[PDB]
Amino acid sequence: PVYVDFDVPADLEDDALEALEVARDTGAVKKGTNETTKSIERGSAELVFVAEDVQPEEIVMHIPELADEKGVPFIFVEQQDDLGHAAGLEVGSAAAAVTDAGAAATVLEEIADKVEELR
Amino acid sequence: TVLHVQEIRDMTPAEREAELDDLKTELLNARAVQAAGGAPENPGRIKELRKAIARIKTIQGEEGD
Amino acid sequence: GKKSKATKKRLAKLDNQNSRVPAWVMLKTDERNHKRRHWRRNDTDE
Amino acid sequence: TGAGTPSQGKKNTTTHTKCRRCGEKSYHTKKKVCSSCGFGKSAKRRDYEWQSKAGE
Amino acid sequence: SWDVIKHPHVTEKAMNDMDFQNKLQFAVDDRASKGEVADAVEEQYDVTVEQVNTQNTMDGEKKAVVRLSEDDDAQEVASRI
Amino acid sequence: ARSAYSYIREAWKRPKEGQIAELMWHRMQEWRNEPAVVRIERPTRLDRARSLGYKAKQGIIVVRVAIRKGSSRRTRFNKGRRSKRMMVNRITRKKNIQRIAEERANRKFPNLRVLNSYSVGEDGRHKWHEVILIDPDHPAIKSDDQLSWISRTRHRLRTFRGLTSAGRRCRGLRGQGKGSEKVRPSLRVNGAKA
RNA sequence: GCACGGAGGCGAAGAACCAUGGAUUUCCGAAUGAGAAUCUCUAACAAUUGCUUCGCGCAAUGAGGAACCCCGAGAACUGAAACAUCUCAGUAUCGGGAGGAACAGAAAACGCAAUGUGAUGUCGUUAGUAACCGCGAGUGAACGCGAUACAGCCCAAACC
RNA sequence: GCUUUACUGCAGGCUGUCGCUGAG
Ligand SMILES: [Cl-]
Ligand SMILES: [Cl-]
Ligand SMILES: [K+]
Ligand SMILES: [Mg+2]
Ligand SMILES: [Mg+2]
Ligand SMILES: [Mg+2]
Ligand SMILES: [Mg+2]
Ligand SMILES: [Mg+2]
Ligand SMILES: [Mg+2]
Ligand SMILES: [Mg+2]
Ligand SMILES: [Mg+2]
Ligand SMILES: [Mg+2]
Ligand code: NA
Ligand code: NA
Ligand code: NA
Ligand code: NA
Ligand code: NA
Ligand code: NA
Ligand code: NA
Ligand code: NA
Ligand code: NA
Ligand code: NA
Ligand code: NA
Ligand code: NA
Repeated sequence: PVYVDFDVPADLEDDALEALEVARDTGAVKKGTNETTKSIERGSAELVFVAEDVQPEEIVMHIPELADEKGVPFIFVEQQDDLGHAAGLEVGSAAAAVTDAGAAATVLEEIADKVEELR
Repeated sequence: TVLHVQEIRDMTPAEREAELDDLKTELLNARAVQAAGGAPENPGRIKELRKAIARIKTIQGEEGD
Repeated sequence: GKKSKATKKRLAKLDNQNSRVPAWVMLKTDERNHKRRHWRRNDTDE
Repeated sequence: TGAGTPSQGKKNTTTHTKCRRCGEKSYHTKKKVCSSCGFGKSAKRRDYEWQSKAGE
Repeated sequence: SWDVIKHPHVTEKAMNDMDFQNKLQFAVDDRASKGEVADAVEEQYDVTVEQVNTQNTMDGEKKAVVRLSEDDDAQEVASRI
Repeated sequence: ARSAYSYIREAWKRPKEGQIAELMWHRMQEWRNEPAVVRIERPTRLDRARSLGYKAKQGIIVVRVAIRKGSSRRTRFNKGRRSKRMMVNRITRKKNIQRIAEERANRKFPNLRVLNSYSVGEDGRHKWHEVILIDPDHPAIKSDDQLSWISRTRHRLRTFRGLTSAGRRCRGLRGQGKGSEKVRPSLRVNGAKA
């Protein structure tokens, strides 16, 4: 909400999650806000996901601007439990980072484009 | 006295209860005789009747009935 | 006044405590009830 | 009307009674509070340091 | 566990009730109801209780005036104790 | 590299700036409509909580408590007093608001014990603190080598005896040297002069 | 039983009596199903909480105790030959709470300034010294030293 | 105990200022 400056259409979010699932199987992904933050800082992040139902918002507030000054692309997901399930967790996840996609580097790279265009 | 602990344990759960209800009756009749100013008393027993009843209840508890 | 069952029990007890030390107790102790209470001169509780 | 003897005649009202919790004739049946043990007012038992000399 | 009947209440008045009204008088536990007294009495003396009247006495005990049926005789039930 | 937690900390250094400033303006509206003690599923300042001992584990509880701002709510004297003791307006309690907050939370959860607490801001008349409480009877805590110490009988009602975080600082026990002559080992043992 | 009467009884089937352990243990009482001056009315962890199979299923709290202990609230008589700051005094008293002891405790210390000491209580001393004060009356430490007893560790984070 | 333009203070009322507190 305060850290969300653009709305991601339902369909875009699905493509994103889908890509994330093939990422945990084919490539590499980081689950959890602390491990995600470190990707963006270490530059190893290619696409970071951030839930929008995070309370307190403090936990994720920094992702956006941090991602911006690091060139890393990011996309918002409405449900926290969807991101966690997509990432492969039995629990939810406030943030995730596809650390080097897998059999999705295409669809992925394009999701990053659609979002950059989503302003 | 007239009724020892061994003898109570040698009784079956059903014999203790039958013996129990029997002592209560002797007791009740002793109190009746007493309530009627009856002198054919023997104080040592109305007291023994109480202890005997206590023993039986104690044993029923130890044995599990 | 209207007494309850419990009050009635207490007064019954007070009446009972109002008896004298049995004679036999004098002989057994080789020799007074300090809790003697008259209804008029004394006052019970409650 | 004299405040002494003549005013003593109307005293047939029951207030303090034998308390269920402490046994003292201090349970005020009008207030439903014992002035001796605090029953009706406090779960804890009524007690004060001034009930004895300061150093005792 | 407490017993219902405590003992027969035997006094001049209790005798008149026994001899003239076929009633028996007992000292019972003050927690006992008329019904409990009626039952207890029948089971102990094998008789038919027709009516029970109670009173919480100034002795701290409860007194029950139990009337038996014309089929039973108080005088006899009391004579065996 | 920087932990994600370090960002929550950085934000809270200046609660009236940036995004947090707006969150607060949002949140307080709901807080002001909430009760004295409200159990919350997650700590508003995660870094703070973990730093104080918080763990996402069973038997660990967090609660936000509201307490009025200002000096002592004091009644004026009803009998003789020398001028020095006729005071009302400027008298302030010797126990800080955070400590009051810890006690109120603790009384709401009679079976739990206070582990620590921290501030989450204030408006014109309230001050809010989140208190971390622990269930000393829940295994998982009894079996945690870092929190089990709080399960000891000697720790029953820690806050009420000033054995807490804020309790010890408010008691003047911070310094180990100059200034703590009337403070350590206890205020009462020193005749109550600190 | 105290308690030495009368009657009767128990004990060699080892009683009495003592130690330890067990049984029984009414009602009110924190008092907890609800109400009530110790009783009563028609299944009960009432109330507040944690966990939770989200069902009082598993648990916690409540109240007591000679004083001691810890955290809060906090006088006045009195002394100053009056009295206001000061003093009595952080005393009396009040609120909350622990234990068998509490509390304190491994330095953002000390500062005999050092090439030195080395967690914390407490006792002796330092000393009625330094410091406070209508600079009046009064108030009043600490470091160190000699003893007692000695004990040192765990998280948060980085990296996983 | 009481009084007052006795001494000294303390509630309370009025009023400025700061925080809550923001946009042009
Ligand atoms: Cl506590
Ligand atoms: Cl030194
Ligand atoms: K004075
Ligand atoms: Mg008489
Ligand atoms: Mg008068
Ligand atoms: Mg009637
Ligand atoms: Mg001490
Ligand atoms: Mg009840
Ligand atoms: Mg003077
Ligand atoms: Mg002078
Ligand atoms: Mg002083
Ligand atoms: Mg020093
Ligand atoms: Na009288
Ligand atoms: Na009788
Ligand atoms: Na508590
Ligand atoms: Na001080
Ligand atoms: Na017992
Ligand atoms: Na309970
Ligand atoms: Na339940
Ligand atoms: Na003087
Ligand atoms: Na004077
Ligand atoms: Na002075
Ligand atoms: Na030296
Ligand atoms: Na006067």
